[PDB]
Amino acid sequence: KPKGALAVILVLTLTILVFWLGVYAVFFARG
Amino acid sequence: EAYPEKKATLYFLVLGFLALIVGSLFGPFQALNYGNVDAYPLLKRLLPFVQSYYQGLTLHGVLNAIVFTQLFAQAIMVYLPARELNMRPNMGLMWLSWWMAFIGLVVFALPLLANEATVLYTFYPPLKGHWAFYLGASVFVLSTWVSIYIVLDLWRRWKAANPGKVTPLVTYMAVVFWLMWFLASLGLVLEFVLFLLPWSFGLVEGVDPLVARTLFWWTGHPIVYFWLLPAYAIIYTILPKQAGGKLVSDPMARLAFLLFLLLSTPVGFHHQFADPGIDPTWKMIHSVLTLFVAVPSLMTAFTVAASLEFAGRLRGGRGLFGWIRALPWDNPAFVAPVLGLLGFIPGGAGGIVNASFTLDYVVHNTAWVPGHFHLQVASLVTLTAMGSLYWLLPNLTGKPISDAQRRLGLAVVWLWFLGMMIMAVGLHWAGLLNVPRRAYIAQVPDAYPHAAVPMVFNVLAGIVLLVALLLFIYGLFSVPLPFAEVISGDRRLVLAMDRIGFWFAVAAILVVLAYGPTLVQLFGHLNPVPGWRLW
Amino acid sequence: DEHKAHKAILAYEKGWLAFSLAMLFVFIALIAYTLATHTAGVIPAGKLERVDPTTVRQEGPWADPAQAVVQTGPNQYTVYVLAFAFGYQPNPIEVPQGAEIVFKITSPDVIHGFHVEGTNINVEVLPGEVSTVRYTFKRPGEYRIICNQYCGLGHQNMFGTIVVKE
Ligand code: HAS
Ligand code: HEM
Ligand SMILES: CCCCCCCC/C=C/CCCCCCCC(=O)OC[C@H](O)CO
Ligand SMILES: CCCCCCCC/C=C\CCCCCCCC(=O)OC[C@H](O)CO
Ligand SMILES: CCCCCCCC/C=C\CCCCCCCC(=O)OC[C@H](O)CO
Ligand SMILES: CCCCCCCC/C=C\CCCCCCCC(=O)OC[C@H](O)CO
Ligand SMILES: CCCCCCCC/C=C\CCCCCCCC(=O)OC[C@H](O)CO
Ligand SMILES: CCCCCCCC/C=C\CCCCCCCC(=O)OC[C@H](O)CO
Ligand SMILES: CCCCCCCC/C=C\CCCCCCCC(=O)OC[C@H](O)CO
Ligand SMILES: CCCCCCCC/C=C\CCCCCCCC(=O)OC[C@H](O)CO
Ligand code: CUA
Ligand SMILES: [Cu+2]
Repeated sequence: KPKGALAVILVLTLTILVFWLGVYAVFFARG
Repeated sequence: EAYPEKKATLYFLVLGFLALIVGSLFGPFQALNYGNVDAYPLLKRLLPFVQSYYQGLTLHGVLNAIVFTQLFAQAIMVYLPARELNMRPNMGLMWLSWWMAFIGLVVFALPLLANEATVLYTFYPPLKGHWAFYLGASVFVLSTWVSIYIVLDLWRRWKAANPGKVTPLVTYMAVVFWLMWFLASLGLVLEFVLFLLPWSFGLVEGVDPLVARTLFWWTGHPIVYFWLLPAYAIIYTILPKQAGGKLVSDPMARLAFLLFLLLSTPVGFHHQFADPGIDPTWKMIHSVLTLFVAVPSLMTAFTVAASLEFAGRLRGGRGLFGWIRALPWDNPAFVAPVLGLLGFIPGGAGGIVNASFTLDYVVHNTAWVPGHFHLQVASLVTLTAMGSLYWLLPNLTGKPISDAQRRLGLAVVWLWFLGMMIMAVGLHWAGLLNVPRRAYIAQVPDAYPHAAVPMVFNVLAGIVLLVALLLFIYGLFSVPLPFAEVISGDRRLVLAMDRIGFWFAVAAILVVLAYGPTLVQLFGHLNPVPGWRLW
Repeated sequence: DEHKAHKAILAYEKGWLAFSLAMLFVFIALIAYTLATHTAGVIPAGKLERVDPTTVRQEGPWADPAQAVVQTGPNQYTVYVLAFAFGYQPNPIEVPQGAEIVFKITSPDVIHGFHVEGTNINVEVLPGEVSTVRYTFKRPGEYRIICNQYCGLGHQNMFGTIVVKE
């Protein structure tokens, strides 16, 4: 099992999620 | 003599890095500006033809984002397939293509250097630059059509010799890529041909700004994938060797690439989410297809991470993180693309924010956007180009890279990468503070005081990248392709992906379906409006 | 060894591609949601409306800034904004809080941003088109209008003002 690659895409998912939920939040704040 | 493809490929590299150096000169000045610091008096003394921040900004975007990128794309995505097939490009065409590039470059550079075309690298009407900018640029971009022919020639010739063989990987990348690029290029060719040229020559009095934007962004997105995919080609088929491993899947690579042929072009409205006159349902559609085109990169992240891991476990690294340290951090050809790959995580991330229809209204035309795209083109693509210098320059010139030259190369890569990270923070942050892009803000210093903190980031990035650049000039002036093996384990997918004409058709139909209805309505209701010169 | 790793890497890549795809879909579902709320007002109407940038300062709704604010409903106002080099009329725009404000913004020269700071108003202004957007201001005070689309040497100093009354 490729634990290392899985880590990478883990960091990715989280980065994506923070970014996206982050800005969804700002959107409703400004709306 | 036996590879005069090297001589041409080389000419392409050198001119683009030429363009990069000249372009980037304006970078640290624009970073200090986004750190609330006006150093332009200093610039206007060293380069006294520079008349504005906005003229410098044109130079910067045009030379760095169009000229370097494309020339690099032509260097890599002609030469690599040729070496994979061990065959010779049409050297009559390959030199024609370079000259159109050089001659076109000179021809638009003149107005640029003369404050006659200080529009940005987007040249949105009614902003009206010199005819020679639009002519010059026209010829430059069409130089890639010739290149498209070269590689489809190569491919067909090979398929003649080898029917019942599937296309080889690198070349299969190159073909789907140049096919995608032709499709994608039409919007802008259309824009120049129906609109910009007639307009700047004086034939017509107006252009319709909405229709020019629309035809523009038809091209204006896939162009970034046309920047990205040379770096991808190397990251896929060379990098895994540079790290001490292999490509974990050949079809996985083809699949990513095929998805890019299908999805790079029918998405442009995500540049037009704030445009009037485009229909929101059509904006949602493009949003959907843009979330789709982020898939080949989600895919890429995995295939490539897996390949690096495989390398670092071959090289004796154990752990969750052992494999990372076990990699060749002494090889700038490994380091540079891996670093770009890192900064692409947040770059991709922000990219996915920009593509959501209503989320764009948070960030559109703020400093957020440039933050996003320096991560993508200014780092991941550029660092991939920079570090390739260390295997590619030997292979083309026969000249060796010394230890000292290798070390200087590592430093630059790292400085440039870190600079980019830091600026990226400063810029995303300022954008969230509603600081706008394309703005000479140091000149209104009391305007964005809530942005002091991310402004420090921007200054730091400014000098970090200045030093990075200074070193890179000093180093560049001082100076078998390592294709990776694929790993052992579908012929059904691989065969279907090779029905390339078929896939080309689908890509063409999708554009028709995504842009057609809206351009028909646009062409039935044109409102050309007079040009302006406000610089 | 290798035939085991190519198998495992691929078996796990498949899960990742499933997952990422679902996240993407959730995003799509979430974007859909915003489309159904009032916050979706800031999306420009899909709608072509041409005007002559040469006459817009000389005849029509844009030609008397001081009457550009017009009650069009019991709780709706339309505001005719001109975005030009380098600035906005009227200055300021005065609207009542809690009233729905239909902004009808055009330019007489080049393309301009209309990014109302502290809000989700952020629209391009194309000469010869009217951009249409909706917002209901929810707190009273001064909001600043920024131009975020390069429009010449005055770009960096082109701002405007909306005053929301209680
Ligand atoms: C070459 C450069 C470009 C790339 C690539 C790029 C990618 C994306 N973009 Fe973008 N962006 C947008 C959407 C995205 C999305 C969905 C993607 C996707 O392709 C992103 C997919 C990528 C990912 C989801 C991440 C994958 C990550 C990887 C592959 C990391 C792997 C890690 C490894 C293997 C490292 C291993 C290392 C270890 C050892 C641990 C939108 C909106 O929908 C706008 C308009 C915004 C506005 O309001 O104007 C936009 C505007 C820009 C601008 C401004 C244009 C202008 O001047 O107006 C440019 C220049 C730009 C360039 C580029 N863009 N983009
Ligand atoms: C020394 C490195 C460089 C620095 C410090 C740097 C800095 C800057 C800054 C501060 C901006 C924002 C200016 C503004 O929005 O007004 C900018 C613009 C830009 N950057 Fe660079 N950058 C550099 C290298 C690159 C590279 C290598 C690329 C291309 C691969 C690139 C592409 C662009 C483009 C396309 C724009 C936007 C131009 C426009 O909006 O019209 N930059 N950069
Ligand atoms: C080697 C590549 C990266 C190099 C490392 C980065 C160097 C940054 C220096 C930091 C020391 C701090 C010195 C700050 C003191 C001067 C600040 C100053 O004078 O402020 C500007 C003023 O506000 C305008 O008028
Ligand atoms: C390595 C390079 C770094 C990459 C660049 C990173 C800079 C920004 C990072 C994440 C943005 C996340 C979204 C920001 C919004 C979060 C703020 C928040 O929670 O705001 C809600 C509030 O209601 C509103 O007023
Ligand atoms: C591995 C290479 C990079 C991969 C990963 C890098 C991505 C960084 C993610 C988030 C950074 C920002 C942190 C989130 C910001 C916290 C929210 C905040 O600051 O609060 C806002 C509030 O309104 C105050 O004004
Ligand atoms: C403002 C933001 C600034 C933050 C910027 C930081 C972003 C990530 C930094 C480094 C990533 C490097 C990760 C992998 C480390 C490479 C070096 C290594 O692992 O060393 C091995 C050793 O040389 C035996 O060969
Ligand atoms: C030795 C190698 C690494 C050293 C790197 C230093 C660590 C990075 C932190 C700060 C540097 C940034 C200094 C920026 C120059 C002054 C900042 C500035 O202009 O501040 C404005 C202030 O908020 C109102 O006047
Ligand atoms: C709010 C949501 C929280 C998100 C937080 C991060 C989410 C996890 C990220 C990636 C998982 C990708 C891994 C999926 C792999 C499935 C396992 C698999 O396919 O296993 C095959 C093996 O052969 C067994 O039989
Ligand atoms: C594993 C089994 C599958 C389960 C996976 C389900 C994922 C659910 C994600 C989002 C739900 C969408 C809910 C939408 C509600 C958004 C409301 C909001 O955030 O906005 C409030 C604001 O006040 C308005 O004006
Ligand atoms: C690494 C990156 C870290 C970056 C950290 C992110 C900071 C986000 C800050 C604000 C988000 C929301 C901003 C929207 C401001 C709302 C204020 C408002 O609604 O009112 C203003 C109006 O002028 C009243 O009169
Ligand atoms: Cu008006 Cu920039
Ligand atoms: Cu795009």
